[PDB]
Amino acid sequence: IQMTQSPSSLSASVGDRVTITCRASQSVSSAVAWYQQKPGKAPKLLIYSASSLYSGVPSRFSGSRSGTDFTLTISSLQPEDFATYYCQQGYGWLITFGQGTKVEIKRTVAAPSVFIFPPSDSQLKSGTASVVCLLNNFYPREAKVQWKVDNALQSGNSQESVTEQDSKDSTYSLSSTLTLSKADYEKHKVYACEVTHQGLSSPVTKSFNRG
Amino acid sequence: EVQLVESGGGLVQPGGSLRLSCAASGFNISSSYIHWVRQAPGKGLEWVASIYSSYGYTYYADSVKGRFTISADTSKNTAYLQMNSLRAEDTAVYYCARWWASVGGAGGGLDYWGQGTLVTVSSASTKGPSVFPLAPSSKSTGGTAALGCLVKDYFPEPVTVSWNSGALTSGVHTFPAVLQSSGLYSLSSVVTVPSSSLGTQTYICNVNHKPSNTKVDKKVEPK
Repeated sequence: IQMTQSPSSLSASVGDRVTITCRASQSVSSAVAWYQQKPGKAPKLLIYSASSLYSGVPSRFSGSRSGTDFTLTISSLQPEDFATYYCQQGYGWLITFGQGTKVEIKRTVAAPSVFIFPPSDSQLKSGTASVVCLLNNFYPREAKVQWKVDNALQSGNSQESVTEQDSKDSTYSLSSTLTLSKADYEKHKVYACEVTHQGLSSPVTKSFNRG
Repeated sequence: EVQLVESGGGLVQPGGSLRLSCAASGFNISSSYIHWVRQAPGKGLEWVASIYSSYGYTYYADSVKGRFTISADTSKNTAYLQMNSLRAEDTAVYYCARWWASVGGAGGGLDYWGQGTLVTVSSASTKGPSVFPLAPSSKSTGGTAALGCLVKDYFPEPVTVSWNSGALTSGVHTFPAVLQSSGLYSLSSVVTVPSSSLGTQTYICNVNHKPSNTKVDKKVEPK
């Protein structure tokens, strides 16, 4: 017995009606359960036996069965409902999980706050250099950060990482790190990160001069 | 309070063995089924095992059939998951959980879980991170100033970062670690504040890396 979960992911505004469906490879009884998992935390039981709400779960979550299909529905999507939702078939001696549906919120466009951090002296004494560019509460998640050392566009020497969607304002934040040798860091001087994002008419550049 | 605490994970070399424990309180583990659920990094839930301790009935999945064994000591109210011949695909967060049942027999679900415990299967070595301050700048853009910490060159996951021992929480953004070209992990954790507040309250980031037994409380400051 396997569970095919659709959709893979979805995007929806606050207040919308969202539905997630699991189909069973073989016929199953109403022994389906629905869990919600926020990033980096344990899953939380939302619904048991297909249609029954666990206590403490808001009424906006509901479960239904249509033969071999099982549906979890959020009547009015809230910003805190951003999560990966899983379906489980089983009775306690064997359970199988669905692949999961990642649900993120749609909201108005927000422009990133952009900050730049030069390497610490403590790190330069270690023989390495890390310059960090930070983008704060931007939506949508799509954005480009370009590193300019002495007004020369670099490539292949920087790695970025993005937080998961905020649960109150439904925004994202990004952090790009340009990693250079203390030697190559000290051979240049001007360090800038240029951010291109939808909420920015003209791209924004934040920079510093070494020393 | 029904509580479940996992323990016993960390770094283990391929082909090794590791015994995880799940200490339970608020109920007797003979009352219910105890489950082990694993999750690969950035992947879905996967059921590993289940036990009825009172009668000793075991239940496994085909992926961990011959190697993984699930035990239970009612004297200690503790479940155990011993894992042998560990492969790289066993790298995952392992949760223990209690199964609750609809009183009628409708079917039920896992109501209470543990925090999980990371099990990394890799020949690489444990290395402690280095914590560097990302100092605030002269800039004020919306009147905003960011400060933060950079935890660098560490193996394996995870590290935990908090600001002023959890008292500072608003405006905090801690980013997922990214595998460097070094084969080591490194991440950042920043916090946004008003520029005028810089001279008033102090900011300390607490970095914790248990595989290395590294606890650092670094004070971030202007200039």
